[PDB]
Amino acid sequence: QQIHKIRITLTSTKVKQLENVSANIIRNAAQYNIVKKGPVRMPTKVLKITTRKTPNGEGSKTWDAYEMRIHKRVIDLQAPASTVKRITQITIEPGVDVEVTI
Amino acid sequence: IPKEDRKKIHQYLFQEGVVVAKKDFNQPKHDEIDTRNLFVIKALQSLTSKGYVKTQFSWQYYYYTLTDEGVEFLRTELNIPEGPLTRLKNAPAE
Amino acid sequence: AILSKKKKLVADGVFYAELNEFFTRELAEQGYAGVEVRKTPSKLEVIVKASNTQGVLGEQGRRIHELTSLIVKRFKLSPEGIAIYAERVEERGLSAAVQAEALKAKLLSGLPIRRAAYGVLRFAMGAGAKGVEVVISGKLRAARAKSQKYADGFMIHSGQPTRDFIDIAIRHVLMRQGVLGIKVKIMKDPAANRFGPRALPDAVKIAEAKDEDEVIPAPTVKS
Amino acid sequence: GQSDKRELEGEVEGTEDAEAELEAEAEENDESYLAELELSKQE
Amino acid sequence: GRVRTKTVKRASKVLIERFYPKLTLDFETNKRLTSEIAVIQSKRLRNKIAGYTTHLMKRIQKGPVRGI
RNA sequence: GGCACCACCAGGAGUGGAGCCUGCGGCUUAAUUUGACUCAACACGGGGAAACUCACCAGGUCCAGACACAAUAAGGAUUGACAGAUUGAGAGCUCUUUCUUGAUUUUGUGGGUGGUGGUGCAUGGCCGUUCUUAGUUGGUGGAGUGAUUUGUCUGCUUAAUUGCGAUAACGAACGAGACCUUAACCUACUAAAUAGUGCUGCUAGCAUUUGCUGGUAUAGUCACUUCUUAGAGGGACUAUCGAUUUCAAGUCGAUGGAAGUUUGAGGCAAUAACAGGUCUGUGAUGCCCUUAGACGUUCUGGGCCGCACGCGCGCUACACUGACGGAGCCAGCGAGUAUAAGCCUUGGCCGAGAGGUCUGGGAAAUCUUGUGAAACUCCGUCGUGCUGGGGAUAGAGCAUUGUAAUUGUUGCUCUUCAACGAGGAAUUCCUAGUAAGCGCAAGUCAUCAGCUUGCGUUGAUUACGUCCCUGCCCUUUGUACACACCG
Ligand SMILES: [Mg+2]
Ligand SMILES: [Mg+2]
Ligand SMILES: [Mg+2]
Ligand SMILES: [Mg+2]
Ligand SMILES: [Mg+2]
Ligand SMILES: [Mg+2]
Ligand SMILES: [Mg+2]
Ligand SMILES: [Mg+2]
Ligand SMILES: [Mg+2]
Ligand SMILES: [Mg+2]
Ligand SMILES: [Mg+2]
Ligand SMILES: [Mg+2]
Ligand SMILES: [Mg+2]
Ligand SMILES: [Mg+2]
Ligand SMILES: [Mg+2]
Ligand SMILES: [Mg+2]
Ligand SMILES: [Mg+2]
Ligand SMILES: [Mg+2]
Ligand SMILES: [Mg+2]
Ligand SMILES: [Mg+2]
Ligand SMILES: [Mg+2]
Ligand SMILES: [Mg+2]
Ligand SMILES: [Mg+2]
Ligand SMILES: [Mg+2]
Ligand SMILES: [Mg+2]
Ligand SMILES: [Mg+2]
Ligand SMILES: [Mg+2]
Ligand SMILES: [Mg+2]
Ligand SMILES: [Mg+2]
Ligand SMILES: [Mg+2]
Ligand SMILES: [Mg+2]
Ligand SMILES: [Mg+2]
Ligand SMILES: [Mg+2]
Ligand SMILES: [Mg+2]
Ligand SMILES: [Mg+2]
Ligand SMILES: [Mg+2]
Ligand SMILES: [Mg+2]
Ligand SMILES: [Mg+2]
Ligand SMILES: [Mg+2]
Ligand SMILES: [Mg+2]
Ligand SMILES: [Mg+2]
Ligand SMILES: [Mg+2]
Ligand SMILES: [Mg+2]
Ligand SMILES: [Mg+2]
Ligand SMILES: [Mg+2]
Ligand SMILES: [Mg+2]
Repeated sequence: QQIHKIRITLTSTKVKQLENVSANIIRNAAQYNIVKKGPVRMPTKVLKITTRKTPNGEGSKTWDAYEMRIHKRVIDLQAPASTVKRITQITIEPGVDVEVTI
Repeated sequence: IPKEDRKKIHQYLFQEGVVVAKKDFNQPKHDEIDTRNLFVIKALQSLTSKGYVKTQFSWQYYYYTLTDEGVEFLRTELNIPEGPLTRLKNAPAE
Repeated sequence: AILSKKKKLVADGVFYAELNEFFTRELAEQGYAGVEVRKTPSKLEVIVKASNTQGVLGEQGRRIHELTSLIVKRFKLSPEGIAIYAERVEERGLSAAVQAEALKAKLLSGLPIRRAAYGVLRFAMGAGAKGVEVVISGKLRAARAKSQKYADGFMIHSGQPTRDFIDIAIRHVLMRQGVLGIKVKIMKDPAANRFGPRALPDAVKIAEAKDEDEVIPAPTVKS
Repeated sequence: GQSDKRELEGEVEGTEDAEAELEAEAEENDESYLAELELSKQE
Repeated sequence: GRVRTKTVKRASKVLIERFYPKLTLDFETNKRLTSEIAVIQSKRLRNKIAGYTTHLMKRIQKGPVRGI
């Protein structure tokens, strides 16, 4: 249990914090001589819901089209498990959730 | 309500003096008072009916909180020592 | 348990939507503005913004302690896994939620509408809002219902900037004869925005002429 | 306020309400035994 | 149609009255100049302003223009 | 005067004619719950109802009537109940029957509470419409005693009150435009074993020339980012050149360009207003009604589908530019689960099919999935025939879902094979990847899509104009209207 090929999966609704956390981890993976792969832009998923505007059933048939964009990024690191987890606390952001899988 | 099942409803609304109950009358177990869920709603409907708990309803859920006047009521009726948890003066944070 | 990415981000949103309305119903009298859910390792930080942080944190913080317990028992959370903080809103005049809740507490006291409406028009502008418009609709002693708009200053209506520089709050007011609906639209000044754009899209700021110097024929200044 | 009055005394009365509250509110900011044990002591 | 609006027509002619010596008859040069002269919120408006400024500059060399 | 394919011209596809699907009226009904009636009611209430949904009908239970009292009450106020009768029912619902529990509770008073009960003509919110048309507003100045007016306009131009220009106006604000999302370009950056490729290991088939097609490859511990994904940017601004024009706003042609119709498409969208629609979305609501033989809620069964009829949104077709039968074989938008109450399901094996069964993958750029879709194309049979067009109606049989399929949920097999031979008066939608075909996914969803919301495949004819019809806007005008012609 030392240096491992470690995956960090980043998902969020907003891209600004996602790229800040993504860039901040890459920055910290640069000055620390740790070989890295990423970030990998996964195809963004558009969660779309189309309802009727009318609470009743009167009027012109008009529809809303709501959206919820989900952006997912995965970064591969070659470092011991203690190092990667403390990097996560360095780049903790309320919007972006992090899952780490070996 | 049987007196014994009524009792468990009273030592949950005291010691954690707040109670949450989902609005389904036929639920076998409210997952926190080992009695019928309907009993919890109607037992606490009397307590809020007699000014011992505030009741709030939001998204098909009951939020029961114990009044300061209600601590005294369970002080005597339960025959408990004169010594719940949300009143333990844990103090907030700044 | 195992929940998909699509179904997990939606669940966080649904949890926020239900939690936000819970505070609006419970802390209506304290000018509740909004809630911020700051997830963190080993803790669930929740920041509530209210006009009065004494009603939430009263009698040795009994209510906030007894209010966080209602959330652990409803969302099956560990008792240590959540922490709630009450924070005062810095600029109460710029929050339409506070202004709408404040107006309702005045309308329910029998205060006249004109006196109540102008109390939020001047309070919003006094805080520095670029514009504000208040619409109150319902029935007042008269059988027929009516609506009245009270504008002031500058207001934008169309396009994206209304989503950036305008916040809105609608509440229903329970009167003895029916329901009163109030809408408080407040446009904040874009120069003070700290996260989004700091000006309107069509605002063009031309610099000043730096010219009108005197030119000398052809020397060389050495160094 | 369907009169020339009570809106006169709605603005001057309304505006002095805010002026009293902006200063008051701008001052408000500038100066800013257990139980389960008793159920187990039956030994 | 391609009728420019007033937010681009009046803002472009203020530039000529203020920075005529630095302007030119080339859109590409004008486009870069107006990014350091004016604070334009959107890229699309920046090219639109410089594209009409170029038209006015191209028109000034043929005679006097109204509004400048 | 002006604008507009919810107007017309030139046209395209049609609808109205047939069968069927579905909605509305009517009739019928035990009930066939109900809202909506020009645009802006009638595949609309996300309303594709077997139960539930459900509000309707015929019946049967429960209080889940809190709380202050008063009465009753331990010598028991009351709750549950085997067996038989009763009941549709193994509802102690009720009746014979004596057992059990024990002040929770039974009766009256007030007071509640719950209602898909009434009132959308008492209301909030939301939505539709006038209208996405281009309109609306104040400061100073001018006119008027005033309410008011000019600014906000003859003309040209624009999609546009948007601009040029004329100008007792000048300079502005909302709306428009800007803005935001999406689609099209980047061999220029940033990377990608959940994307792809060339090489390279290893490996197959065919001619042997070293070539051509593959498989394999999560250690070849390779190389690269063109194709794929998405973040930071760049790129179009009518750019340059010709014409016309008040030489102005602009417009039309070329050239370059990925893009020159606002680059294509949308989202948002002003000042007021309507008795527009919803209290059948709300633990949103005022009032009225009801509240224990309920109008609450629940259980059983039926109905919302009911059929001499009129109307609307649609789907199949009337054939040969076609039907079948083989063969070729290409998308995009998307969705997907756990001790559940069961998701997407490949692969193998059965079965003519429908479908069944055993394993495995996938909480997903990884697997379903390249969703190998349909039109389409090739080769054949058919040969103008109510024919191999069309597939209603119906008989017999086989499976799936579901407690439950009868009034056939749906699917499959054989058989029956009806009107319809291009549709009167009328009338709808539409200008470029558009119309039209053609399918696929998502929503409803245990099952059922002839429906919507999107997506992609093939892909045109004809204007790029006008006010002739129709609708709306503006100006002038009349007015005995201002609750504003529903006067
Ligand atoms: Mg604007
Ligand atoms: Mg706009
Ligand atoms: Mg028509
Ligand atoms: Mg025609
Ligand atoms: Mg025709
Ligand atoms: Mg047809
Ligand atoms: Mg039913
Ligand atoms: Mg029923
Ligand atoms: Mg019925
Ligand atoms: Mg009912
Ligand atoms: Mg109405
Ligand atoms: Mg209304
Ligand atoms: Mg004036
Ligand atoms: Mg004046
Ligand atoms: Mg005067
Ligand atoms: Mg005027
Ligand atoms: Mg204008
Ligand atoms: Mg504007
Ligand atoms: Mg690999
Ligand atoms: Mg190879
Ligand atoms: Mg556009
Ligand atoms: Mg009406
Ligand atoms: Mg009502
Ligand atoms: Mg209702
Ligand atoms: Mg409603
Ligand atoms: Mg009601
Ligand atoms: Mg209701
Ligand atoms: Mg309904
Ligand atoms: Mg009943
Ligand atoms: Mg029906
Ligand atoms: Mg029938
Ligand atoms: Mg029937
Ligand atoms: Mg339709
Ligand atoms: Mg229709
Ligand atoms: Mg064939
Ligand atoms: Mg064929
Ligand atoms: Mg796939
Ligand atoms: Mg035949
Ligand atoms: Mg046939
Ligand atoms: Mg048949
Ligand atoms: Mg017509
Ligand atoms: Mg059905
Ligand atoms: Mg479906
Ligand atoms: Mg439908
Ligand atoms: Mg006309
Ligand atoms: Mg007149």
